[PDB]
Order: sequence, then C-alpha cells, then structure tokens
Amino acid sequence: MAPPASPPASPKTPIEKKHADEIDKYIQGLDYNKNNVLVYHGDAVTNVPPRKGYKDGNEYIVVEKKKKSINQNNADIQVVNAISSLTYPGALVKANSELVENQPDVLPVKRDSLTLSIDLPGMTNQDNKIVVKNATKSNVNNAVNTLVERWNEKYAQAYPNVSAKIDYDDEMAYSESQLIAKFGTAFKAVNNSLNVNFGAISEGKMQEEVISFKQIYYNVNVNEPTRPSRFFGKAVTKEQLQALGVNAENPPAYISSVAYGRQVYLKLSTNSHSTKVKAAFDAAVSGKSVSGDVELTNIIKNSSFKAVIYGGSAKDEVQIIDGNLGDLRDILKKGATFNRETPGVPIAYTTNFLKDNELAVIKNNSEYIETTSKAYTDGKINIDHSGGYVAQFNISWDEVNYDPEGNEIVQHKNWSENNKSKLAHFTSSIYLPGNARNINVYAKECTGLAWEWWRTVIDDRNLPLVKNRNISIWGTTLYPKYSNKVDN
Ligand code: NA
Ligand code: NA
Ligand code: NA
Ligand code: NA
Ligand code: NA
Ligand code: NA
Ligand code: NA
Ligand code: NA
Ligand code: NA
Ligand code: NA
Ligand code: NA
Ligand code: NA
Ligand code: NA
Ligand code: NA
Ligand code: NA
Repeated sequence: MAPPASPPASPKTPIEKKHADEIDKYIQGLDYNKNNVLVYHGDAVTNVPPRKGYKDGNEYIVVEKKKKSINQNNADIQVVNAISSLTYPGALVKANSELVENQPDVLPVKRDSLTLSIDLPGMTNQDNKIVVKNATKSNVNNAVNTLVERWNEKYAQAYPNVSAKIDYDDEMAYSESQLIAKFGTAFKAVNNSLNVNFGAISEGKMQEEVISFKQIYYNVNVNEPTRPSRFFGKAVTKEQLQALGVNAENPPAYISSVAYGRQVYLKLSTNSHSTKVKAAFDAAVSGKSVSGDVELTNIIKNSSFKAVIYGGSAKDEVQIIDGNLGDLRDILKKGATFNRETPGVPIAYTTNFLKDNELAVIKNNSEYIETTSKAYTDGKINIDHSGGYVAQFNISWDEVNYDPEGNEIVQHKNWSENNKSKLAHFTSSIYLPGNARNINVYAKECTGLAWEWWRTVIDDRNLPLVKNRNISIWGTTLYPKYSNKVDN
C-alpha cells in the first residue's frame, strides 16, 4: 500500500490553533542529520589471533581467524516478541538509542485522528481504510481487527490461498555483536532460547548458522500528516513536548507501518569442519535437499536445528523445537498461507520522522573475528614384500606445523626402515599424522647382475595422504611386480 489520506481536521479554538502552529515550528526547527540519528556501533576488533595447528585424536586441526566487518543500514525495525503489544501503527516514539535497542520510548501525549490502511488483497480503496478518532493503543488495535474482519467477510472467499510475503535472513554466526548488526538488538531476546555457542565456534569445534524466517500476512500503514502537529491532541503544547524530552537529540517519530504475521528463528549447528556447511544448510532449508551428493548429505545427517516460533498459533503462544536437520521443511512448511485462526503478530515495523515524514533508517556497523577450521585425517602406508629377492625401500614425507605467529614450519621425515635390506615375507605399517603431505614411495630390488645390481621397482612422488595406502611388491629378480592401491 501507499499511505492513506489524512482524516479531516478536528475543530480548534483560536488558542488551540496557535498551539498547533507553535508545535509545527518547533518540530520543523529541529536540526539533526536523519542519516546519523539511529546507529548501532558494534565491537571493535583490536587484533586477530595467529593461525594455529594441533593434533586431536586421529586428526590434525588447523584453525584460521580473519577480521571481518558487517556494515548495514536497516529500515525495518525488529520486534521483541514479549513486548510486541507495544508496537502498533501510528504510535509516537522518540528516535534515539532505545529505538535501536528495540524498546523505544513512547511519547505519552494525547492523540488526534489518523487513517489506517491494510494491504490485504482484493479490497477497494474505500474498504481498506478506517478513521481512528483517538489514536490510543486500544483504539488502533481494535481498528486493525476491524479491517481484518472486513476482509474475512468480503474477500476471503475470493482469495483462498494468498501466499504470505517472505522476509528471509541468514548468517553464519561468529559473535553477538555481528548478529545484532544483522538481526537487530531483538536477537538478544531470541538468543536466550537459541543459545548460540560463540565459544565453540571460536575454537573451531563447531559451525552454526542463524536464520530469520518471516511470513508476513499483511501490513497496516498510517496516513502521512502534512503538519507535524496533526498527530497531537488539541491540548498538547510545545512546552509539554519539550518537558518530555522531545528535541534535536531525541527527534519525534511515528510508526508508519507494521508487518503482521509469523516468524521463525533458526539455529543450525554441526560439529563438521567442512567448508560446504553453508551450502548443506541452504539445501536442507530450500527443499533442494539433494541426497545425490554424499558430502552435503553427510553434513545434514550430522547437523541439528533449534527453532523459536512466534505468531504461529491462535494466541500469543511461543513454540520451541529441537531436532535433526533432515526433519526440517515441516516447520517451514506451515504458515505459508494466512487464515482466520492464525491472524499473526507484529514482527516488523517502519518509522518516519515527524519533521518531514522521512524514513528513519538504523545504521549498523560491527567488526568480528571469523573463525574457519580444517580437519586432516591420519593415514597409514602398508608395506608388503613377498618377492623372491632382496628389497630396499625409501619412503619420505613432509609434516607441516605452525610457529607461534602462525607461519608454516615444514619438517622433512624419513621412514626408519629406509635403505635397509628386507627379505620376504616382510610387512610393516607407517603411521602418518594428519599434517603430512607429499608422500614419496621408492623401492628397489637386488637382481645380482653386474650391469644392473639394483633395479627400481617403484618411484612414486608427491602422493596425497590417504587413509590406507597399500604398497605391495612381489615377483622375481627378473620380473618384479608391484601395486600402489588406495583405501582397499
Ligand atoms: Na556476517
Ligand atoms: Na498492540
Ligand atoms: Na502533553
Ligand atoms: Na489520546
Ligand atoms: Na498512542
Ligand atoms: Na540474510
Ligand atoms: Na559480540
Ligand atoms: Na530479527
Ligand atoms: Na541493529
Ligand atoms: Na545474546
Ligand atoms: Na522468546
Ligand atoms: Na542456510
Ligand atoms: Na527528519
Ligand atoms: Na566456523
Ligand atoms: Na597449511
């Protein structure tokens, strides 16, 4: 919808007109930068811990950290569900830090009239509007219910399945301040249920994603008054507004539009160190969940979810659900279509400055440390010598570690049995740590011939680290055979 037309002006005595004019000039005289009134200044990252590598079990873990910035301007103000009833169209508030904190100070002044309008489908330009004489919380909310009932009784049958408007937001979690810049200060209230494990993520132990899923059934907006004084009761004066703290530092604003519906907050989590977790998470949410590829399928199998649901029930019931990632798409399924039983709750709203009816935007900036990890599984080299000859092996590799300042240290390693004559039947296993790379496997056999005493059987270089590399040699002095096979 576009904003509806203003109601007719209320009758005023000469001094009431004078007071209204004084209010107009006072508000119009308020000097401030609208682009800098509402701000959230997040964390400042002073330093980034160096890259480190360590061994844990059958794996080697590499943990990297990078400084990131989230800089974002939001026009949609988030709603803390517990105090959602305080959010209603036409409400007068101060535009300050408390609005950024998602608990704005409401101006306790008497009100004049306003026109509310709803964007439900099918309604005429006369049906979607209603005049509220005294714009209190009770009167506005009753007016909202009146509009909703009017739609249910004239147009509902003509529109059975009108899909909700989807407002979707997702982020890999790293810090509270980061997510506050993305999901508003209201995230803190939600996080009292979700409990994002920032500590474990910072240690590279787990990866978590936070999702905000809004299903908006309808929006109710308010007329934009041509005069700042139009929203105030005829008994309100400039002096009263000043005493209440309405000034250049705390500019007056009004809630121009409120989104009603159902909201689902999600906390996806896994212990996987894979770099495909995001893509895996994306698939488990969209229904694109393709079990054709087993890397994404494996992450999903070992991933869980926690869901906080608002406005998904008849009243103001709050649902909390835990489970496995594969069991989603059931929660996200419900609520896609608005119906009479589930009317929806306030979940978002926009604000306009009273001075020029300009849109109030929250300016967010936050720095955070992004922690990414990498897991390298240990491996074995299995040697089997069953040839009718004397054999000598030469097996080497590099092990990569990190100094205290994050720089790589490459140590060359040699098998203890290198250059030693071995008779069949010889078997041995070389245990390679996760940080081992560039595996070299060499083997020669003594032929006993004067022109060719030693004969090379194997000379494979720069081999990748696998779980089980089986090196076998057999045959005779004239006909040596070998195999270099993986994982079998
Ligand atoms: Na981010
Ligand atoms: Na309300
Ligand atoms: Na007053
Ligand atoms: Na009033
Ligand atoms: Na009010
Ligand atoms: Na997003
Ligand atoms: Na933080
Ligand atoms: Na949010
Ligand atoms: Na914010
Ligand atoms: Na929090
Ligand atoms: Na809650
Ligand atoms: Na996702
Ligand atoms: Na302004
Ligand atoms: Na991570
Ligand atoms: Na490395």
